[PDB]
Amino acid sequence: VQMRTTINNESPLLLSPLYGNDNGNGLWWGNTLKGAWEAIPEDVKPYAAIELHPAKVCKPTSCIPRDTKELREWYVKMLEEAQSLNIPVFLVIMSAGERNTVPPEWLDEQFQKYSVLKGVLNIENYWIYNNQLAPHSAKYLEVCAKYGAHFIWHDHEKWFWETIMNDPTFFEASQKYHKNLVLATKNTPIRDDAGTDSIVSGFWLSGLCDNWGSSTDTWKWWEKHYTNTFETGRARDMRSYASEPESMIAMEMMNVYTGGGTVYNFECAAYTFMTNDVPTPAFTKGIIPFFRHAIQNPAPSKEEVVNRTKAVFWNGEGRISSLNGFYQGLYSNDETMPLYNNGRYHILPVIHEKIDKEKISSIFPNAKILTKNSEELSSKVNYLNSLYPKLYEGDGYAQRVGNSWYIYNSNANINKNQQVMLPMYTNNTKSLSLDLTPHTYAVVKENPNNLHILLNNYRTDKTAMWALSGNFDASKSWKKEELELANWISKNYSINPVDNDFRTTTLTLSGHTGHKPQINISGDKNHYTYTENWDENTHVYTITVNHNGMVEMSI
Repeated sequence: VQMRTTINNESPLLLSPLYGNDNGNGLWWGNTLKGAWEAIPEDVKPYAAIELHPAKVCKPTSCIPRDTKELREWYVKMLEEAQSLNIPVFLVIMSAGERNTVPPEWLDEQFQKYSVLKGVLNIENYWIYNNQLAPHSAKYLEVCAKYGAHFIWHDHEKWFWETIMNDPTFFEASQKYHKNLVLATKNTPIRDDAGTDSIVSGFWLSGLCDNWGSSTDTWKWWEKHYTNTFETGRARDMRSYASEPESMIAMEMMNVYTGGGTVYNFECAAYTFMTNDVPTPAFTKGIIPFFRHAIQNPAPSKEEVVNRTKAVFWNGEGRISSLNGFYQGLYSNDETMPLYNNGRYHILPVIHEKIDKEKISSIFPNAKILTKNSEELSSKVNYLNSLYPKLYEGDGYAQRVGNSWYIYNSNANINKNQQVMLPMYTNNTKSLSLDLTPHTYAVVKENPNNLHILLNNYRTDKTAMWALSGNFDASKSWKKEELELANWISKNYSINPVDNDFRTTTLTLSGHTGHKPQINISGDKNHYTYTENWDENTHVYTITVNHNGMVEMSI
């Protein structure tokens, strides 16, 4: 059977979600299916699909998809509309512990009837686990495999993922139907961010799913009690989910991309996608630019990830869920939030206990296998440092990925700059330094005879939204107050974004071989300025870029 969607490093997948209303045209946030697909740029469409979440159609609880006549009617309504418009869709059929979801036979019928039906999603169970979720998922995965479709499971936490893959039914189904399975993170619950990346990407490296990825959830900002950027002492509300910096959404995608991930999903869609069929700046200037990067520059392949791996942690003699400082001193000081401090070790794979040690040796013949009982963990950092050399200086995040550096400022909600000094691997220049304000990322690619540099620091000022009068408490999710916020977004944030405050990224090329570089530079229109400086004696070129948005250069 031919796959309904081609998903791999050369063909990643962007999911954009719509939500059922038990009223009106059947969709929340003023959106339509036609408008959702209109929002997807033409170059992105071959690598995109629309997620259909029944949301308020579900009864008794919004978003919990208990099988009902109204649920099936809604799925069919949306399938009919998508088929008429040739829009690729995935249905959310499992969430939040629901045991009585649509029958596999019903899903089988829908695959037969609708060529636009590309697969299904199970989303969010870490707070409401039960022993039916893994077996039910296994049965739906089998149906997916019959039709060349994908089963996409978004979930989180070390103990949780350990538990799922210990299920004999799901472990067996994963081994058979890995082609049709995508396992993915969902960092809403502000715990275990580093461990979850390690385990989920570890499943992919272990051959249990052919793709992994993420649901990048701006509700984390609300969970943290954060408000306007850098602000303390204000009560959280729904405006918090519209307050994670736009470029920081892209930095979360970078963690997935550089780890070999290939599937990207997002919440909360009022901020991250569209309201009233008007796409948001977080979508157009945050998610889309990074996803375009991922289309144009394939992520590391499985074999590239295997070959750069110097050590793995195997859960076979005690599990990573029982080592709650593991990532301290290595690359995450704070597993409640997604940003990494250090790129030196990449994402360190965690291999599940159900994979035999002999199999690990087979997959990673050159890697050290660490376990909880490894003597070396008595000096964990020194030992891993003996395997992964130090590649740069400074306090920013930098990761070497083939012939590129992937870089960001790792401060989520503290207004402090970071610097990196990056040795270079070609004689285009000897070293490259960056001074980066918060919510700035960079990618530097070394071609044989030029450097290509991407900068992006896009962050709108959220002050206006936070200044509004009204009740926007999260208790009004799925109610009129939430729609008021969505309406305001469509007329303020999305059409007059407050994005004219520029911040400075300073790029210094030391030992740039020839004479004054002649730069080729472009960027978001009206959103950058720059000054150049060349020292002919020291062969140092400096470009000072003042920007709020994307800037690209070839040197």
